[PDB]
Amino acid sequence: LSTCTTLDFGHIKKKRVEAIRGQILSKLRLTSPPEPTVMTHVPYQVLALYNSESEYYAKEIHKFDMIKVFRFNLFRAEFRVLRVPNPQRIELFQIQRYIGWLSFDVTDTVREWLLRRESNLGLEISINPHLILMMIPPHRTNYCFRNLEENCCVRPLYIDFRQDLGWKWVHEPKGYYANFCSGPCPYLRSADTTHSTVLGLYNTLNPEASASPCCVPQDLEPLTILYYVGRTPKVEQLSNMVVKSCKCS
Amino acid sequence: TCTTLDFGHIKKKRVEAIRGQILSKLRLTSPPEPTVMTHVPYQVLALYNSTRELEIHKFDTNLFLSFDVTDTVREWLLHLILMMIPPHALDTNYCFRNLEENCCVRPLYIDFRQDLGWKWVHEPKGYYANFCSGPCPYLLYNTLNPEASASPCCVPQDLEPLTILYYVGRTPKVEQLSNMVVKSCKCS
Amino acid sequence: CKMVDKKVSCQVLGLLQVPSVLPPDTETLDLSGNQLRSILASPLGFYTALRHLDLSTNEISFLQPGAFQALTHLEHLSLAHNRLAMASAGGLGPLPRVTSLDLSGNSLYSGLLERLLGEAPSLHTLSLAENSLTRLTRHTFRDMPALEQLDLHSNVLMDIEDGAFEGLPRLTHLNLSRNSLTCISDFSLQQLRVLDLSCNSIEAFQTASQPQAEFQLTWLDLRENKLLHFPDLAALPRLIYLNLSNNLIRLPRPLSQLLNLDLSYNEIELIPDSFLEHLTSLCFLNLSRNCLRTFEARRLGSLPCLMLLDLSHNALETLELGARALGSLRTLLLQGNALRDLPPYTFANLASLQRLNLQGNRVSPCGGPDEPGPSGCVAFSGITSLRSLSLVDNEIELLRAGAFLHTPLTELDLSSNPGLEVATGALGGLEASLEVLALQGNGLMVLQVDLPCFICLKRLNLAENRLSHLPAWTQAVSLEVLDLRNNSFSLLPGSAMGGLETSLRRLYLQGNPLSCCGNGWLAAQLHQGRVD
Repeated sequence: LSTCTTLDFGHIKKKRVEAIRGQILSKLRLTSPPEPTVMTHVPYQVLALYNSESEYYAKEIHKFDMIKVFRFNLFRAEFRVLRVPNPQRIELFQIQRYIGWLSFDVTDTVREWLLRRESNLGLEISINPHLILMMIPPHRTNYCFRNLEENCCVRPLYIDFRQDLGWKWVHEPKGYYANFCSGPCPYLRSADTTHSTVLGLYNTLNPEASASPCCVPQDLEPLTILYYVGRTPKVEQLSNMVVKSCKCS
Repeated sequence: TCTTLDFGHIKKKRVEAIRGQILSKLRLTSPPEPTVMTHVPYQVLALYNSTRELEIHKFDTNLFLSFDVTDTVREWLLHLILMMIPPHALDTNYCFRNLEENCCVRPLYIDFRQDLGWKWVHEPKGYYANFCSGPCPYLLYNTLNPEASASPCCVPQDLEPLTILYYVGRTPKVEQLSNMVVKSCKCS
Repeated sequence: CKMVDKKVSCQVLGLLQVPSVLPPDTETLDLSGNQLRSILASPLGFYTALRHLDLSTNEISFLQPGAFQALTHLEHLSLAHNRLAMASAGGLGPLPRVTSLDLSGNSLYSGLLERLLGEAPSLHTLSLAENSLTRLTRHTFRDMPALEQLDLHSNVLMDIEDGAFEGLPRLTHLNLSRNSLTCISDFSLQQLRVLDLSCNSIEAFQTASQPQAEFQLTWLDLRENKLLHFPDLAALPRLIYLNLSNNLIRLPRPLSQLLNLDLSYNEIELIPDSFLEHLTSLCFLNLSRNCLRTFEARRLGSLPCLMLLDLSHNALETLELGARALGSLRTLLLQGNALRDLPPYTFANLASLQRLNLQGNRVSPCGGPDEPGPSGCVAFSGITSLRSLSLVDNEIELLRAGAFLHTPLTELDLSSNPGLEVATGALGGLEASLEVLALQGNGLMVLQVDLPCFICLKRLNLAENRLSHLPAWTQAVSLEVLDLRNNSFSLLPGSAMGGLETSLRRLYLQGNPLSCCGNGWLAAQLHQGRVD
């Protein structure tokens, strides 16, 4: 009664190719490919155109109230994140760095205050205020690294038009890599008491608390192609074409 | 389309996943010990109610390191590079107000004492944690990207956080947990 | 602490250490529920006659390395729901006479077991449920050749390397439900008999090939998983039970002994002809909540042994059952489908049928052997074996005479058919045997059937029909329950309702427009012992 180590993924590759067909046609909004024109040369203008984990864990919240106006021993906590206060053009500075109910929430400019303070330090305004801090207590083949890893990771694949898709009307480029995502995401069953080394598996196998997790892409990239209609070439870019990572969602 | 799968088991699995999600975001091996501190000081409630509040063309109608030059160039039209379209959601409103059976949002309410059995959470008494469900039509298509390992899955798009006030030992703790409430879905 | 005979009971609460003022001849000892926190060898070694020791639900976290080797007569030892996962040092040593060991609920993890548990020549049963295990290696179970049962449910298992069960040549029960397994690639445990793999994520299942001897497995449970094809089970010739309910299976001698097959809640749409040919010994079969549109059993002699068939809540439209087929069938459930027009002699060819449920379809019964009804009606005229029938919500407009002429059935149900009109003599033949009759919700003005002739009738239901007058009983009939709620009864004369008092038990009127005038008989009944 062994478990499962190797799985074939030809079917996923061929279905991915078949879907890329229709996807590219729709991005180019045709119901059928145009028949190829005569071999033509690229003009110079097109050539010049060519040349040209800390989000998962919960946060404590500390409120530090007030003691074109000026706002100013607060090193008790040593936390991270910035303001969200109670209440032209009007904007705010420091004693003069540009920073922006209201909100000015970057995780800095109080890190410096923690690091070094002077006689006066505070915020400016120019043409019940407080602060809110947030920090996690201390106790809390591009994207996979094992050959035929059984997790959710990105797999390699090469797409070339004249062979797979029979597209004579595509001139640039010859092909490209259209990676896919594969691998299962197991469903973890909860309990009130569970060992602290299992509490780290939720962050990666089911971060969203879904009833059925799925292996879906996370990063995607565009592809530029060149094709001729009549005498005029056409340079069109398509979006969401190349994978760079995956995810269990 | 044959899609016979019962709807109570999806609810049961969403609730049981919510349990482990909450326990592991706080990093607690066991749920804390409830106390009868019914008189929570008013100042703490101020913090809780204040937290809860929050072709391509190039240059150097006539056509037919970075700034937001869109306004001026579009006004003029009717080193920079431009893109021009050639001349040729599933949120709470649509799903809750209209009947749909593809991928779509569904409603769910979580009560901490009736669903999970937890007696250590002061505020809130519960919240709305929806879920996504339904099949996807196989090849939307203007926006779809077929990249998953099978037919696209019905996964959430928008998610919002949650604020809780619980109680450790003798001190109060005001937390904020991310990605707790579903608001939209998509087919991959 | 209570004592009876070489046995000591220590109660739910009140202790923080092992007692020592106990007699030294004790043989049983219970300590569950207390507040213990460790087990040291000194107080415990005084009891060298122990045979049974329960220490569950305490808070035990440290075990002295020699504590349990002083006790040489143990047979059972329970340590469930403690805190052993905080225990470098500690652990159990050799346990020669132990035959049972319970370690569930302790929150253990993978790698801790090889140090926690030592030698065990006589162990027969081991329980590791509700822990935090993730992987079973070739090194996990060692030095236990008499083990027979192993309970591993409610863990977090994802991997099982090859050889993890090679050290167990006598195991016959394995329980791996509610784990996190995804794909099974092989199966080689010759001697196993019961296997439980329900409530997992298993996508594919495959067994071995060409064994030295046949596998002995006879019970397999794969319900509630993600399987997409009916598994290939050619090498398991002994199987008697199989349960594949709640999966994603689609259909495209191996199973000559199967007797129970559950196949509900999958996505099946068409059944290949040869599929049903192999199942020679099947006795129960469920195919409910699938998407079928037809069901065929044309070949004579197919499914010789089947006694129950379940096809509810599919989308059927025709039933091509041939005569001299399904000769043993006794129950047939078809509710929730869309059957409308059938050959007239569909249900009369079933030789042993005894219970039919047709609720929610649009079937119109025939009109008796003499002067039958139009084309497309179905004949219930002569099913000699039938005993129960349901025709709720079939939108029957007209119930012809002699519809149930030669069917001696003992229960009928015609509720929720609005605008029903019962022709005279429709229920002819049922007086001698009918026991229950329901007509609720039909809304008929006046009831033509002559009730007092129904000798055996026990329960009757006439709610929500808007009746106002009822025929008269004049003897000691067998009726015992009568329902008339939400009718239009204003006055209930005692002349027509006499003779029922000999046998009536309970009765209902709420919702009727009772009149203050008269109704002395109803007042007398309300005074009497009859309910309501």
